[PDB]
Amino acid sequence: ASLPHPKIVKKHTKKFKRHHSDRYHRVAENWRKQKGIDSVVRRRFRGNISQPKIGYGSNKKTKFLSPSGHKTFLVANVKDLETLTMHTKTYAAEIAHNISAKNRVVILARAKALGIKVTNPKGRLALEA
Amino acid sequence: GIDHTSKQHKRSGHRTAPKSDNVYLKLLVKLYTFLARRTDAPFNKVVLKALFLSKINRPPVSVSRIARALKQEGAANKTVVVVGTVTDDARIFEFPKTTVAALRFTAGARAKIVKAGGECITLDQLAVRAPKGQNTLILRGPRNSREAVRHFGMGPHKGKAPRILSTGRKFERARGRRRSKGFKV
Amino acid sequence: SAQKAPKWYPSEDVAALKKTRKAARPQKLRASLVPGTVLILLAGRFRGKRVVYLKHLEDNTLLISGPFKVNGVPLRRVNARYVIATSTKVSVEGVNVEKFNVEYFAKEXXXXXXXXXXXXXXXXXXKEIKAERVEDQKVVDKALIAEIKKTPLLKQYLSASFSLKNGDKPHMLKF
RNA sequence: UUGGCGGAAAGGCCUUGGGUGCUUGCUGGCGAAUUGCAAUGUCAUUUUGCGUGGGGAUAAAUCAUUUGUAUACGACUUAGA
RNA sequence: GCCCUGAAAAUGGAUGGCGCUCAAGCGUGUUACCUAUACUCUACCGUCAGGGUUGAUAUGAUGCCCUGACGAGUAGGCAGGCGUGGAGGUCAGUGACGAAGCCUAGACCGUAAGGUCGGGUCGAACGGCCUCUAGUGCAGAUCUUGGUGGUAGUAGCAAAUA
RNA sequence: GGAAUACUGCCAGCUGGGACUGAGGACUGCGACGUAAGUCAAGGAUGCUGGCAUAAUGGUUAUAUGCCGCCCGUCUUGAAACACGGACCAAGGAGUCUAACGUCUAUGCGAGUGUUUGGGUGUAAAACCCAUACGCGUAAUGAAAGUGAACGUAGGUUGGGG
RNA sequence: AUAUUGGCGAGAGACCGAUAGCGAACAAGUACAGUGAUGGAAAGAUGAAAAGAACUUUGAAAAGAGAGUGAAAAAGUACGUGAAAUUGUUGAAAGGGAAGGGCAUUUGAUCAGAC
Ligand SMILES: [Mg+2]
Ligand SMILES: [Mg+2]
Ligand SMILES: [Mg+2]
Ligand SMILES: [Mg+2]
Ligand SMILES: [Mg+2]
Ligand SMILES: [Mg+2]
Ligand SMILES: [Mg+2]
Ligand SMILES: [Mg+2]
Ligand SMILES: [Mg+2]
Ligand SMILES: [Mg+2]
Ligand SMILES: [Mg+2]
Ligand SMILES: [Mg+2]
Ligand SMILES: [Mg+2]
Ligand SMILES: [Mg+2]
Ligand SMILES: [Mg+2]
Ligand SMILES: [Mg+2]
Ligand SMILES: [Mg+2]
Ligand SMILES: [Mg+2]
Ligand SMILES: [Mg+2]
Ligand SMILES: [Mg+2]
Ligand SMILES: [Mg+2]
Ligand SMILES: [Mg+2]
Ligand SMILES: [Mg+2]
Ligand SMILES: [Mg+2]
Ligand SMILES: [Mg+2]
Ligand SMILES: [Mg+2]
Ligand SMILES: [Mg+2]
Ligand SMILES: [Mg+2]
Ligand SMILES: [Mg+2]
Ligand SMILES: [Mg+2]
Ligand SMILES: [Mg+2]
Ligand SMILES: [Mg+2]
Ligand SMILES: [Mg+2]
Ligand SMILES: [Mg+2]
Ligand SMILES: [Mg+2]
Ligand SMILES: [Mg+2]
Ligand SMILES: [Mg+2]
Ligand SMILES: [Mg+2]
Ligand SMILES: [Mg+2]
Ligand SMILES: [Mg+2]
Ligand SMILES: [Mg+2]
Ligand SMILES: [Mg+2]
Ligand SMILES: [Mg+2]
Ligand SMILES: [Mg+2]
Ligand SMILES: [Mg+2]
Repeated sequence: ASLPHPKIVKKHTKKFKRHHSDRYHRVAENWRKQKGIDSVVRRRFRGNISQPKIGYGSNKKTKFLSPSGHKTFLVANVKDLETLTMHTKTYAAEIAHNISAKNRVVILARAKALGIKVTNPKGRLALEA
Repeated sequence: GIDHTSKQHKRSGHRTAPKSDNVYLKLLVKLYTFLARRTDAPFNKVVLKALFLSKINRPPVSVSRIARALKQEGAANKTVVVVGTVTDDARIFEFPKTTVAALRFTAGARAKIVKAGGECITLDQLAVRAPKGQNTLILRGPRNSREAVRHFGMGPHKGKAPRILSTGRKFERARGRRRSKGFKV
Repeated sequence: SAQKAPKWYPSEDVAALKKTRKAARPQKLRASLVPGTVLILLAGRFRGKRVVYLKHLEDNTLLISGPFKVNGVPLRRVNARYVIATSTKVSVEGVNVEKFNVEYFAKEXXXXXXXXXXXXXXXXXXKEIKAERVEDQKVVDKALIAEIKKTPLLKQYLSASFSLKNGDKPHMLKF
């Protein structure tokens, strides 16, 4: 349903949790660079956790691409959906989390007419089911 | 690894584009940057570097400093380009005719040059007449005359000017400025 | 807008590929293989059986008989690398072989609606054979079999399957 | 099935005698395909639950009660149809 | 030269251990072999440098494209970014057909700051973008206030006769 | 007297096996083989064929196994320390505002410049308009009384972009 | 014409939004402590409306179970939403002197893309 594109290699798939985020509960899982002077993470000792850094950068050809080979462009309503009409082999409409069950059947039904990939096709609309 | 014989990734000291957001200014660049490419004309390169400068390095060029340069032998009919502002001077009297293309003219300065039967041109009307920059005299203002630099390299026996708020005889005229009190500088 | 509409979008035109320089040359077989040589099938259904090498097909495969009336292996295709060639030999001279090409061995076209419907529902749906193949199997064999009765023990040999015993170190054994 | 031998952890090793299947020692007649050009292309041995059919046997322990050769408490040691 | 005597320290004990005696010891020599984030080659990320191109000819000129080199880092400097309370503008933006909040070893995007969808709960308001403004981001301060554990069904509940 | 072989070196000599990679995306170039049209291993992978389409590959997650991995913050030449703080969790929590100034950048005007003390007006703390002053600048130098910047095309010499 | 953190009366705000903002959004200079001078808190939110659970049954009774009100009782005067520590039950997993992490795969669980 997309342009051909090179094969996508993520090149690092672990999530980079913060050091000690597991041990203490007060320490959240979002990444943070250890700034400490003694730190064994900051100093990169063998067998400690990886740090994020620009070398893990993703290929510019495939960046922001979903597995389907699409970019996902967030869509709040029917008149938004119609900005994508040309790029239908490129961008794939996502429907904004807060849209009502009633307006979604109208988005979906109108995006079927345009041949646009919808990435969350079963919303509250299968919740009518 | 390598032995580096010089600092790595070190970016050239030079302004690659005007730090101003003036739309019209960036247009001018768009013009000359294209000329610097597609003609040889060392002149155009000079102008492009000129557009980029900070205001401190585009000091005003007087009208009288233009008059002076037109009196250089064989220069009469050359058109004088100033990237920066041209300003008025009340001190000269009899002013030549010619043409002056600049970034900016103050009102008096413009009235001075047109009343002499001359002409005031912008940088682009300058490129239409002289794409190569044929027969043109580039001028620069006296950028070391700027006040601030009286203070530079301040130090003993340097003959430079102390940074100071207010001047009278009670301010830094006493000990170390004359041999009667201590030493002299 | 849920999300601000982007300033570019790329062009959906899919570019053609560059003119590639690769020519398909004739495949060159290793020295050991010559028509009439006896082969040892190293995998597949008939893996382990010893068989007789007839022709070299266009698709780089090997035409094979074995022949069927002996060890029960039919005419067939075999990939050249899945074989061990022995040093022993039979004359393939009096054998036709000029008929069989890649098209001859073409599988019947499989339908995506029928191979789901007839395979899942009927697991007792039974195989059959084209009357042709079974006759052109005969022809090959009557020339081959007549040749296999020349040398002593050969007939027993082909029927008997091959395998490695203890102490057998394949980097040694000559075949 | 007849006997023997094996206590080092013997749980196996020989032997008599008949019954029964195979026998490529040799000579034959049939069958094999399509698993489509390879995909381990599954065969082994461990427990445990139910199921059919037969042989087999038909108890204890703890608490509670109780002794004091015992005992912080459990534990130990006794007695009770 | 090797080996032995010379040669004695406190918990049990250290060629790292096991153990090795034409060695698995010492001296020497010859090859084969194992292995680093080093070197070579290729891919991708970023930075810097040098360079090409809107000439009429759709959607970024701070853009697209080409070639090369490089990449450790505390104190520290600069740059591009993500996040929060409010403000001007704008999507005639989202919303009782469920807004925000919380929950989720369910999914996707980003090197990451974080962003996005799905499900459950819930019941009234809230977001994207261009800009403005700050009482704007927490793991620590014997930090401050509130809440709750382990300790632990433990220490204990034994003066004054019953 | 006549050769051979080893050793060291060269071949723009010939051939078999093996593993990893397949970036790029019309054509432009350098070549090669050719009598010729053309073909090619010559500025980066294509051709043939099979199974499955369905939890199979891949993702996440729990776990096992090999190998590695001391507890964070901090002062310190040196911290896993038998140095200090830290039981646990939530909310709060620390380079701010102002007067005067320096360098730099941006914008306005430019020998001038600054409306907003005050006056006028107003859709009313906004916005719009303005007189005279005053500040800083256009002249220095002396403790001061005091004097006050063209012999020359505002000079000569050496470089110096254009 | 100038002053004005007091008193009375009005009008506002790029201010705070219940650990903030005055100490005090509530019976706050209250309760409470101290001989005294003084010191000085915590504490807002059921629902549109109490419609605040008649009646049956079990228990000595609080209550429980039904019943009913209500859009909702996953709003029951312990009351909007209801996080975390911490805790109970069920489920899944592992466990020879800690647990936790990194690299890689097996086993189990689980899930997107697919067209
Ligand atoms: Mg990721
Ligand atoms: Mg250190
Ligand atoms: Mg390097
Ligand atoms: Mg000794
Ligand atoms: Mg030892
Ligand atoms: Mg020793
Ligand atoms: Mg050693
Ligand atoms: Mg050793
Ligand atoms: Mg040695
Ligand atoms: Mg560049
Ligand atoms: Mg660095
Ligand atoms: Mg946001
Ligand atoms: Mg605020
Ligand atoms: Mg919601
Ligand atoms: Mg959780
Ligand atoms: Mg703060
Ligand atoms: Mg906080
Ligand atoms: Mg905290
Ligand atoms: Mg810290
Ligand atoms: Mg504390
Ligand atoms: Mg306690
Ligand atoms: Mg007790
Ligand atoms: Mg008591
Ligand atoms: Mg006591
Ligand atoms: Mg007593
Ligand atoms: Mg040699
Ligand atoms: Mg490719
Ligand atoms: Mg030719
Ligand atoms: Mg797998
Ligand atoms: Mg270790
Ligand atoms: Mg010290
Ligand atoms: Mg430390
Ligand atoms: Mg110590
Ligand atoms: Mg200290
Ligand atoms: Mg402590
Ligand atoms: Mg006042
Ligand atoms: Mg308060
Ligand atoms: Mg007192
Ligand atoms: Mg409440
Ligand atoms: Mg109410
Ligand atoms: Mg509700
Ligand atoms: Mg409660
Ligand atoms: Mg209450
Ligand atoms: Mg509640
Ligand atoms: Mg919890």
